[PDB]
Amino acid sequence: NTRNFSLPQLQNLPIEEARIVADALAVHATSRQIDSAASKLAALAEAGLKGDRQAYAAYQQLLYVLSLSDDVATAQTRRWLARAIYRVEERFMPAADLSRALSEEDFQKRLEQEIAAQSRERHPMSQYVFSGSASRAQLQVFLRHQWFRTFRLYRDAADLLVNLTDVDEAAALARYLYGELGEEDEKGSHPRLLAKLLEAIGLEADFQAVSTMPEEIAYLNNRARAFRHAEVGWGLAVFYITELVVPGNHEKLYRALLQAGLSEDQAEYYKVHISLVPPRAKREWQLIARRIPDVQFQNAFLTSLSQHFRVERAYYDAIWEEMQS
Amino acid sequence: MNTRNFSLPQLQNLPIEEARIVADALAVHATSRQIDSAASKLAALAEAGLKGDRQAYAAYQQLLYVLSLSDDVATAQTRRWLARAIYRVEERFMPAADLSRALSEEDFQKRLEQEIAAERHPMSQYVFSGSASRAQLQVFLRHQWFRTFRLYRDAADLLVNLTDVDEAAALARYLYGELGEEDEKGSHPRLLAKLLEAIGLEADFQAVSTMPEEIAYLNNRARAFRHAEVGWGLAVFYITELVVPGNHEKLYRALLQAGLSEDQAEYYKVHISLVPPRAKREWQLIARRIPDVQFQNAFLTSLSQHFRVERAYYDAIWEEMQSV
Ligand SMILES: [Fe+2]
Ligand SMILES: [Fe+2]
Ligand SMILES: [K+]
Ligand SMILES: [K+]
Ligand SMILES: [Mg+2]
Repeated sequence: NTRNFSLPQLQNLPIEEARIVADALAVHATSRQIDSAASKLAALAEAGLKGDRQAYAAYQQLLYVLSLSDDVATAQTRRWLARAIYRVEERFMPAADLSRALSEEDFQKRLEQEIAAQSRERHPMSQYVFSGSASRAQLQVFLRHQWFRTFRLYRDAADLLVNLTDVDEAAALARYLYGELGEEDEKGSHPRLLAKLLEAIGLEADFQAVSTMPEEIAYLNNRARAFRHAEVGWGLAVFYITELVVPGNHEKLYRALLQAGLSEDQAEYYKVHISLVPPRAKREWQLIARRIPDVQFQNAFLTSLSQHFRVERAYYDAIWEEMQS
Repeated sequence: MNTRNFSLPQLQNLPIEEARIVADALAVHATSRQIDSAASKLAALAEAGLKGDRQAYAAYQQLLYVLSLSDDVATAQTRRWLARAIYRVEERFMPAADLSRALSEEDFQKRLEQEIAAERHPMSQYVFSGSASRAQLQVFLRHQWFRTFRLYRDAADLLVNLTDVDEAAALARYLYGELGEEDEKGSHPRLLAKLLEAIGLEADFQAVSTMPEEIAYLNNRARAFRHAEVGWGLAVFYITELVVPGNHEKLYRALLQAGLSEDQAEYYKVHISLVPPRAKREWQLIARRIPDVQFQNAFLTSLSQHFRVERAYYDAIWEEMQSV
């Protein structure tokens, strides 16, 4: 129950920057140790994003420990250090760079255009599991990685809730979280429903799971960054693409599981996501509609969307390679 | 406008040197020097105020109020960073529970009840008796607004620090109820706004308190709910929500006697539970942590400190109520 705590993960990293981060997380750490960690981390991320493959792997691993470890005693300082890395990352990302706000029509047109080109539904990994062609072993590979995406999604959504100062917008995210965490029954939380499916196909569902897939780490790192961003356009973009527009995959996966011999109860995880409302008829769309006139929101939202698609594609490509190797 | 509870406007209107240092540290481009300078000056100011300097006390509590409870999210992470520098000083001075070994679950539940027993406040007896004028009820409800209107945000900070999925689920159920279930017009802040309108008061979602004891109460409650040792936050959650049915039932009855309709007083009615606190699912948040002595000491320390700031606040409300 400390396997996903910061110190045990840092001690498994031979790099000197991991020792410096450990010092900044100590109980008696001062501003000197914390600032020293922040400077070394920023330099490491800079070197990796400029093309140093070793620095790149190291900074992504350290950002994963900083942003997603479960020892709350170190969380405030860990997120402080993560922001030093995020500032470097956002410098390197291609940016929307609009000078004036798109019209509401033009904004929605751009949104629709990008989703068509990049939807997770068109990826070989998705259609292959859609088609019913996956073996049980390949379904296990798919679902081991679905675990990492699902099991702490609600925590990222809670970070956006904390950043929504308007009481009615906070209410919208609380309704989302209530559904995600099982309404009146904790055993129906969507992490626990997925745990039930994993156990049905002979996998363990580890709530202290730590990924060793580089593309998965990058995906989870990005998702946490976006949902925590003080400019909520970043988090709303990932929330929109991953919750307001994905009831279609889960219907195709639910059907595929029932064909593979799974019961409706064991496949409940995908069933409970099947939905009927278009994205703009969802009450959460108002949070985006409200902000469309502000070009700063438009730039953050569109930049977030494109970066999400890039890391999602690399991740899904890597799962596919694992399924075919 | 509705951005006057942002941090920079408030700091600009505070004519003391520490306010300029803090404002410079909140800029997105602030350097480590600027942030560390503010943290040092705030910690020194808090220590002076805690040791009997009345001007420093008023100054640090006002700065902590701006840091911890302003609504501009652009500065929130650094604001909370600086707030912690003050919290570390405050907690040094607080009388602390000193259990050397953890109590049993049944012994711990009995011990926290003894803290509650240690209400009978003259204001509570006066209001519950039906003796208050509508002008006096206005005094009480003006301050109820400050306690209620952003309570959900403090509970959300506790949710963030509850790593177990089932414990997060319990707080999400609380937040769902607190924010109106399927209908945001029924969120508990908006239910209270309806009651305030009924009695003749405005309900301002950008309200800023000027009562020192109320500021101290809200500052403490945010600190406790945000603490990385969640014994602090679960202690105040136990008080502010799990064991308020009796108080809110008596207030509900008093407001009906004052001529409010059931609908107008819905805010209080929805808090009247049908079972005692141990029979609620939220109790498992506390029962699961009881074998941990650090949890127990933080929980008891937080209870006592919460009751100290609550009593000073209730005394000050009562003084205001008697003056009308
Ligand atoms: Fe879900
Ligand atoms: Fe409530
Ligand atoms: K910084
Ligand atoms: K925060
Ligand atoms: Mg009557």
